[PDB]
Amino acid sequence: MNYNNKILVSESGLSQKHLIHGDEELFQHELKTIFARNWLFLTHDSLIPAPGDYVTAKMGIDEVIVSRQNDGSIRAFLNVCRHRGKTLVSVEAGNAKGFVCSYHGWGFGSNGELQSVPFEKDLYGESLNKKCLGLKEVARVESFHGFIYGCFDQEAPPLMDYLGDAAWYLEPMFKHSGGLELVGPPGKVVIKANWKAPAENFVGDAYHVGWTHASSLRSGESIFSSLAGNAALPPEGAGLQMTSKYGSGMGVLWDGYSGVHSADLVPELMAFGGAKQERLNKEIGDVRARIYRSHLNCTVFPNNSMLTCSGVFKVWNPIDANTTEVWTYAIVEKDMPEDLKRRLADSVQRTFGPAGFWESDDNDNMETASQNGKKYQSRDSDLLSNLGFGEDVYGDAVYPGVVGKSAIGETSYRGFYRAYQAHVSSSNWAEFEHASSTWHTELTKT
Amino acid sequence: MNYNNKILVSESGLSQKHLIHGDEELFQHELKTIFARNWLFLTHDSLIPAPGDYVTAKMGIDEVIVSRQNDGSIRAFLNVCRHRGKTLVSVEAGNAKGFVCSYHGWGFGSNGELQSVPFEKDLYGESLNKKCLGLKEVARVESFHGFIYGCFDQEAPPLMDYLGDAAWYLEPMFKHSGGLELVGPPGKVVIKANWKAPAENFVGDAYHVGWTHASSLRSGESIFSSLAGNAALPPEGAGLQMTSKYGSGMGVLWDGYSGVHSADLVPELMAFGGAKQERLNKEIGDVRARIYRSHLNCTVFPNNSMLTCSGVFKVWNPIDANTTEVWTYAIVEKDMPEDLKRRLADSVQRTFGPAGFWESDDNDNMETASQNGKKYQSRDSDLLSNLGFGEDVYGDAVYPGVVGKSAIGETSYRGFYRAYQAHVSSSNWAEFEHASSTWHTELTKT
Amino acid sequence: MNYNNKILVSESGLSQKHLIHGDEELFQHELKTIFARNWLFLTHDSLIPAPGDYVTAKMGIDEVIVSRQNDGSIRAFLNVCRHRGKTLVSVEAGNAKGFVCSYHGWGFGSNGELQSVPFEKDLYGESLNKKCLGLKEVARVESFHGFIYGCFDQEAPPLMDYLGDAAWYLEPMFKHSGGLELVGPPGKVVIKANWKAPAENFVGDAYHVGWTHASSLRSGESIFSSLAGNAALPPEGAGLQMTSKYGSGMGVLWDGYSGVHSADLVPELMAFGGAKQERLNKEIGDVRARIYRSHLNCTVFPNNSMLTCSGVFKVWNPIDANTTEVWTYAIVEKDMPEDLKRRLADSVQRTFGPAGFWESDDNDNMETASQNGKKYQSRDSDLLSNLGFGEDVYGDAVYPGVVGKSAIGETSYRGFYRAYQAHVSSSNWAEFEHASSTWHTELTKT
Amino acid sequence: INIQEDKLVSAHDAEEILRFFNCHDSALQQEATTLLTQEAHLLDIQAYRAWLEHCVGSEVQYQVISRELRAASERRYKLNEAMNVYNENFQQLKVRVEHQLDPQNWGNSPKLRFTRFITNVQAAMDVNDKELLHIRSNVILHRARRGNQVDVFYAAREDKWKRGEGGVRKLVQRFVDYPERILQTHNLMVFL
Amino acid sequence: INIQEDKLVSAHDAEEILRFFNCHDSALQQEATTLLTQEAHLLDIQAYRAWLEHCVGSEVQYQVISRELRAASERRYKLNEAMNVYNENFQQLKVRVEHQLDPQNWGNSPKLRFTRFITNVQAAMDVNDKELLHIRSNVILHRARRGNQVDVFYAAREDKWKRGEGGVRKLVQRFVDYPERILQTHNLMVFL
Amino acid sequence: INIQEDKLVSAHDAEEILRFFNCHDSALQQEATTLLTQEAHLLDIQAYRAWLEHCVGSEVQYQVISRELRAASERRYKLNEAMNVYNENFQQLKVRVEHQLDPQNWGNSPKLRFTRFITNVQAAMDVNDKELLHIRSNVILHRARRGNQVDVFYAAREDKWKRGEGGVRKLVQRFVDYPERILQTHNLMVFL
Ligand SMILES: c1ccc2c(c1)CCC2
Ligand SMILES: c1ccc2c(c1)CCC2
Ligand SMILES: c1ccc2c(c1)CCC2
Ligand code: FES
Ligand code: FES
Ligand code: FES
Ligand SMILES: [Fe+3]
Ligand SMILES: [Fe+3]
Ligand SMILES: [Fe+3]
Repeated sequence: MNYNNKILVSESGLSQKHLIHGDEELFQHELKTIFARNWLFLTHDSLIPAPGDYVTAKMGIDEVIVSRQNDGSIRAFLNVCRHRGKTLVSVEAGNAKGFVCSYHGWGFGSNGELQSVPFEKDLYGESLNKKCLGLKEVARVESFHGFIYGCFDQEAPPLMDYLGDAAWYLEPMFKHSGGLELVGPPGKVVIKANWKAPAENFVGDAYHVGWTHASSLRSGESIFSSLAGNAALPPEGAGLQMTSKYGSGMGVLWDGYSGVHSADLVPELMAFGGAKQERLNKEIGDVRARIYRSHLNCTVFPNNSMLTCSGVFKVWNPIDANTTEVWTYAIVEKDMPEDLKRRLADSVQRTFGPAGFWESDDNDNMETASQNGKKYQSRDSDLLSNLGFGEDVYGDAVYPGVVGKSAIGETSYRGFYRAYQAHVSSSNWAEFEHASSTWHTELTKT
Repeated sequence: MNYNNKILVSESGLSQKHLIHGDEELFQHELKTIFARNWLFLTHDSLIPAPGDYVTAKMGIDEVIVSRQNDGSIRAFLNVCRHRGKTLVSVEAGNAKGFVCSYHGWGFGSNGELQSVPFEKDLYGESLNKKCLGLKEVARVESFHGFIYGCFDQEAPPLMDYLGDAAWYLEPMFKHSGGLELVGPPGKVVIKANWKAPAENFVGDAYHVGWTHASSLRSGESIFSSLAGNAALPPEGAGLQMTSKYGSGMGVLWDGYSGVHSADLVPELMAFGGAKQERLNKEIGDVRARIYRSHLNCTVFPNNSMLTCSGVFKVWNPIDANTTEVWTYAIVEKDMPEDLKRRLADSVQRTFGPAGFWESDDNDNMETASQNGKKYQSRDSDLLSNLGFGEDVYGDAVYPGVVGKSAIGETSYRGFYRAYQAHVSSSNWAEFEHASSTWHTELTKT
Repeated sequence: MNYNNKILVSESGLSQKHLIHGDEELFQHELKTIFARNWLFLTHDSLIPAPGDYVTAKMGIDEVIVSRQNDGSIRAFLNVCRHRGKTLVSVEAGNAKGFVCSYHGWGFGSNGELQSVPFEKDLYGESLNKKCLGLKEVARVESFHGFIYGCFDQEAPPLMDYLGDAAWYLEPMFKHSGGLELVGPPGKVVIKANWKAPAENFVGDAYHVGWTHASSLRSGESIFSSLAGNAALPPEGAGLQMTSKYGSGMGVLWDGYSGVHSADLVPELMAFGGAKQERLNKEIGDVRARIYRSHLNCTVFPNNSMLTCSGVFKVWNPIDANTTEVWTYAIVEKDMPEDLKRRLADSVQRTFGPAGFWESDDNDNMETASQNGKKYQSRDSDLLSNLGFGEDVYGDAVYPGVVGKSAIGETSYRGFYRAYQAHVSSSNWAEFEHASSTWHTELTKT
Repeated sequence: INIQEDKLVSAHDAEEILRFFNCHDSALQQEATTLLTQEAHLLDIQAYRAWLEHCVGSEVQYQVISRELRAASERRYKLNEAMNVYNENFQQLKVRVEHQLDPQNWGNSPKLRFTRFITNVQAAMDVNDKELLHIRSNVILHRARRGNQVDVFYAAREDKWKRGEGGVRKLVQRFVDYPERILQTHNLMVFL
Repeated sequence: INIQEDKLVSAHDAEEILRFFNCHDSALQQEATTLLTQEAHLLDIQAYRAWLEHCVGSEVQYQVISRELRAASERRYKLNEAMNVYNENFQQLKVRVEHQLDPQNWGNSPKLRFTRFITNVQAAMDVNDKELLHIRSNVILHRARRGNQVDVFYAAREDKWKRGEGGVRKLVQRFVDYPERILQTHNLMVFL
Repeated sequence: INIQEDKLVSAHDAEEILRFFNCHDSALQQEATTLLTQEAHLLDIQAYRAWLEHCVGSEVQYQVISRELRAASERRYKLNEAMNVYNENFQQLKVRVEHQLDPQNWGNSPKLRFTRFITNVQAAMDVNDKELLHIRSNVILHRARRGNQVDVFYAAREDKWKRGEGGVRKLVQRFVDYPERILQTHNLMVFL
């Protein structure tokens, strides 16, 4: 397939070829043009707070070691020995000054440097140039309020610029709340879906909630419960949708601070968020203080998603076109009482974890939609994302980005797939930028 | 591989490259040139007799919904939602006026039309053109005496023409018997064989029966039992073989009405078939009345096979080059007593179903022959189908098609593979026809 | 990938692209340029000593029948019927005058000839040319002191020439000891590693032993035990490494006759080898008699490895780029007392068999090093084999081949991969020879 | 159980539970365990004739069904709900046993390897027929052949056992509703 | 057990062994086997309401954890060692049961098929609370759905059971440390 | 069993059946079940030293074989029919236990997870040696490691147990004929 010419996503992001969820050659191409090019979630400060603390993480299909340095910074390295290529670290988290390979015993520092080689003097003499044998380092590692992302491409925009207009929406919860902590360890489950299926669902799919999650809404008693079985449409002005230049987007459901949490947490949460909102009015204004305590369903392009307020934090780790390893963490506000943090973390897993009853409602949807992308008669068929097209705006006086001023629509799908297509057809960041110079105009046509 | 030039089947169908049972690129090519082009078995009237009744079926690797319409006709549609591509129907059979998608709740009629979209007015307004969003319909659906076949290619010959000379042999049992019913549900088992291995076996392989099925013949006591362990060759004039332009073919074993059925059913069956034959003599003549009560091992090209009289009905559903999902139904004559239909259906499964002791004799044969097609030293090796070559006729005064007037030979393999090669090397039906204008001459050479 | 141009192994064998352990297209290419071209281990005289005795063996991904002929020779044939391609023999060993196919009953002789076809006269008449329908025969089958190898390529050098300089090192144990027997049946286990990972490890990896096998050395009490956890480097002159033109190579650990065998066998073995060495001094000289009772870790290119004295004999049978079927036999000296042969065979399996505690130490090393070869950021990375480079010699007065006069280094990796690259980039033996005319000069540079 | 409240429970399953929740006889569960363990041992070593002689009643119905997947809310479509993978009388079991033992059953060379794991044994005497013993048990059946073929079967078995010749308890009915609709085990050619 | 000598054994595991190696009551192991077999039967037929009513105590903690992979020699990193796949009180179990029974739970049509295999049952009364019964058992849980989806779960269960209403023994704690870190079963939406 | 009639049955298997079909002692099957459940518990928590001390006799032969695939009708080829995956005396088991416990056994970090399921327990005292207890049982052994590696082993175990120091019954012979010829579990580095 010629990725320079093939129209996988139609103009304005209105449709996508179904093959994108099933084609293995395209998956291999995404490794280069999506995963090796863009910012990918690694970890949080809260998981590696002290010097020597490390975790392992996936970046695309690659595995990296992410380590807190003595100077307080974080560096990340391929989890692959520079000698004969054995996997260096076999655990998920720990604290160490270095990593020793179990094959021939080469010792690498937390800073990636090759520090020791067994019997170096007797064997290599002075001929081994250890300075050139450090672990292969992730070029770019940056933080968004404690959330650590990595990028293999030195040419990428800074993480903040990459978040584009989405950053404005995230800041009240990520920054002005006093900060978030990520509660680990994550749940980990393999699903038979393409990574894009859950990514698109979290980025912009409010339409599915009442029907897909009818049973979870009805039996859980959460605040979004009126939606169960499409019994009731949210009122006008119930929310909005947004998207951005580099593909990140989200839905906003006004005031939904208790999120998917069952009735047992609703009063406590609605009290807590409301109280903090009252303080924030004076600091960041009424609109942004309201956004803080509003439910955001967001994907940070390409494969990191979240539900703020619900506190669900996801990584959709790609394995092949119909296989994804789902990592699920809980996010909590640092200044919440510890007992509430604990119950919130359990509730995140209860609803969206490995045995999350909400997340289970989504399985067949994402798995079959992905697997149908391999079927002969569907490969060239068009997945539709036209809901709300022709009613999006850009440059609004209050809400930035390409915005649909309605709670339910496909605005964020269009921006996600516009960026996806721009990357797949480009060889580098400069080409992506050239392909994106009229990004908002394309999205707001008609 | 260049399918326009590559000789996968030699002249006159005398040999085939072993790779055809193992090559995944060829399997993908068959999806286009075999399965998307030809007639494939869907269901029987008896399984969806009433308005609203539906089943799911495979057509190649695609899944379709096959539904009885209010006007009494049958239409078939891809089992894929027109919105974001989720699988619409998750069951195998039922009765409904429509199908609702579990993702965003789009509702489709039994006629494939998009009938309802949740909150359409509030969300889409008047912009959603539901008329253009009907399920992707199978272009051609036709019946052969209650047996329903589908074809994705609008250019295909009518089903009756496609059956060609094979139809004449099928008619006494399918039509003149008063009609057949298909007894469901089918058994379903995955085997590690190429779909062509069982297809070729049922189309023309009488040679294997005495040796492959030695144990089943010896312990079951069926009427073909004299063959066990090649202890006895069938006499001259014990039967014949035939093949046809579009690849369908069969063997005919004269008088074998009780088929593979164990001794417990032999007297009852031989009485029933003989009695009906005596009535049919007067209606269709002695030869065709005899054919009615003769055992036909048939493949309807490409992947539907049957043993008449035994009542075995098979679909070899392709999964990949070494994986096939075997569907097994029972066929019975409508005017048989109900208790006999029930015992016949059980006996079909007993012999050829998921725990069919006859069918088990075939497993290693079909699996290893298929898997060897992947092995390096065998890919370019020649599978032989020359038995009886130079003794076939065409245009016989009594028996139509290309016919070998002997019970055991490879006539039907040659016609099957001649049609297969003509399709694989052609881009459309017109090209197949051009490649087939001397089909019988090629088969009767020497 | 263009195998004529692609530098998979750098000059002098100093590095290899990590993709070689993971790339499936290259694996397919190796089937042609490595496995169909080179000598592969089949069996030993001791396993098929009598006329009619046979075993099955893999050659690459192909399966062959290896049979003792009436005239005392051995012939090998593809385990594939010449009719419709079914696997002929389903067992691993036995005694028979022929093999009958379970599909249509064709009977082949132990000499591969098509001897019988059921009902040939009635069915084929005189038209079946059985003389042209013999099993596909392995072109070349030769013996090295009872060890039987096969080669599909008639153009290959004789087995003795192919062993090149490695033969000189093997002869004291294989020939001058009075001869070896292979004790079957082998253990058989699938590992998720590329075949080259264990092949390279056995050909030249002494460096890994102290660290990888620290636990096995510490708990077993073998004579190499001082190495545990890199507590002690072997002294100077503890051994050497060698490699050869056609890729075979080995390490030599002086005097290590009890090998990996736990303390319970050490005194008996050290006594036995020492006694035979004293007799051999007079026949083959002190150096070669010493080599007899020295531990050789050897790979016979491409995928046959062994530890002499330890008595471990391995075949790394390729399945795909990350899958290998490991066959493990025991080798014993014919003139050892039978009770000692039995205990030695058990000890080989105890240490290196399916539950071999030594072999288990290697699993993660070989599996992860192989699997990392598929990961995007590692495919183009360089596996290092530069240890000892610039200190190898050729044409030494005492020790032949390209030799590193030290126990631990990567000399044998370099020769293994030099030959590998020469084959992968060549279309036939003549091209390999042209690519190898300065083989030792390339290896001894700098 | 009230199947109006417990929406997912079939009438048949509710009936069967009732049988065991009532009178519990520890000694009967003991006998049942012995009976099934010995049966599984005979089957595992492929002593099929011994199995028929010692474990199988002359009036046996040996039945394994495969049920078509239907909508949970389906109430109109009423055609055959299941097919019989097995539905054997004693003579039909004997045919299958002869097929297994025939020296021209090519698939049985090299010899197959069976390992059965029987668990969750429950036993209760029938209400009407004080000579009819109901036994429920679950089986994992492992079949290995030809180097690398491995098939694992999982099922619940509803049995009736009754004393036959010699006073030996023998199987007079086995019913299995096989839980996987599409078999991924090449076939179901095993005695569950 | 001495965990200074038996280096691989956790303090918790050593504590639990001690509980059963001591007083052995064959009758208690009998009762425990019956209790778990009946529980598994109710679950297998999806009688989730009956399971709650008959098997689950009002004070239940139903917990399944997934433990992060750490170095065997790790002694400094002290952040949360595990997450809760399940950590449910009675009301939370009831929510999950209602979710299962809801006619708009689309994933439950066509009906799922469950088969559970309970083995290795051990039982001992608590030292302090003579009314608290410790039961240990292992489960293989087979879930089949939608033609060709098959998921098999494996786990050890540390239970506490106590007599509740009517004198019926009910589950008051279940603890499972799930042995696979990354689930290959699509989800863990089964009651272990 | 008559192996002339039951063609598929080996002489060895027929001998072993005879042992259990005769005298049946329910109490002995009880003791055997306890013995194997406790052994499996010690193994599952990786208390390998405790296993050796409490479960393994000084005179033990611990043997697991892999039998070469031969023709069912083979009668001439008479070379070694099997190899020993295990054939260990007490000292050799101790070596393997030390290898497991060594802090430089890199493959044991992060810690492995074992779950064993023991079923089909049969027990009978030996005829000649009234102190020798024959126990037969089947095992499913689940080993999980490193996030997504999962290996499941299946086997029948022919044991002899005898009272040792303190009057504690200990394993003096285990024999397993492993049913899969080519292992698909990376290795057989587990104590079956
Ligand atoms: C609102 C509430 C929940 C969810 C979304 C939106 C998208 C995914 C899950
Ligand atoms: C006669 C009888 C049985 C069968 C055939 C012919 C072909 C397949 C099975
Ligand atoms: C010395 C001793 C053991 C081994 C080697 C060298 C290479 C592999 C195993
Ligand atoms: S592979 Fe890591 S030290 Fe050799
Ligand atoms: S995918 Fe079917 S309604 Fe959206
Ligand atoms: S395939 Fe071997 S005789 Fe036909
Ligand atoms: Fe959802
Ligand atoms: Fe057949
Ligand atoms: Fe090693």
